[PDB]
Amino acid sequence: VSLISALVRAHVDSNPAMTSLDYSRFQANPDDDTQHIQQFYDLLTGSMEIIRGWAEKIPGFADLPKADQDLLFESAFLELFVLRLAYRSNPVEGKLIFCNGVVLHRLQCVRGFGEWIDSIVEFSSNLQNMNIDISAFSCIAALAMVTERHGLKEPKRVEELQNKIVNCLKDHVTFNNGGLNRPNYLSKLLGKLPELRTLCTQGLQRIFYLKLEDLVPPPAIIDKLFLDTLPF
Ligand SMILES: *C1=CC(=O)[C@H](CCCCCCC(=O)O)[C@H]1/C=C/[C@@H](O)CCCCC
Ligand SMILES: [Cl-]
Ligand SMILES: [Mg+2]
Repeated sequence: VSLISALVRAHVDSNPAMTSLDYSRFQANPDDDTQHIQQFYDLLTGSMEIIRGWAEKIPGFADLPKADQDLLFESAFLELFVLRLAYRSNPVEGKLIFCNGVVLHRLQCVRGFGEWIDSIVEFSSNLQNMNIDISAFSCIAALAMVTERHGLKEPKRVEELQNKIVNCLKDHVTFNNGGLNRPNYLSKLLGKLPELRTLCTQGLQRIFYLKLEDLVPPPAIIDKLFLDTLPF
């Protein structure tokens, strides 16, 4: 199996299928609930598990020390939640498609996600305007996780894996352009990664707000990851 094939499989097998989406909760025009907050947390915790399975399907990832795996996964989690949500969704219709296949309107997400959902949809729109095929996306997603972080036990190995993925992506882009390079396109593509950082911080801000509001406290796994991430 080629590396890009393995990256595509990791992506496809960790995303809901277009042929089995769940519309049973969707409302194009719905009518503060503790319910919306709870669901917001459920969507984050359900997504953690699926992204963890995705990460374990990236060749080389399971070869890293357990601490390195945890560091990479935990540091990238919210970025990945946003990236994959934005790729899967239908921003023009205001349709968010979560990793379990549940389709919800933007207006349904507003009570749980606050403003952050609006930032997500905007980024989705910008991302989809770039016409990133499945193979290129699979590489980009991997690169949001397989990246330099401070305090890795095997940073050279992470860097080699990063470089292998970058080279897949490069060859893929060039091949799909009939053998000519697209170095500016590749730049714009990799430029989507720094933009995920802002979206991550906005997700942290939402959890911060909900924790302070204290109507529904975050569940232990979110609380722990949230608190451990804080510089204070
Ligand atoms: C995503 C972007 C962030 O702002 C956050 C890093 C936090 C900033 C730490 C200070 C910078 C430094 O000095 O190193 C990243 C969040 C990652 C997130 O997945 C952590 C777990 C989410 C909790 C639910
Ligand atoms: Cl996800
Ligand atoms: Mg403190």
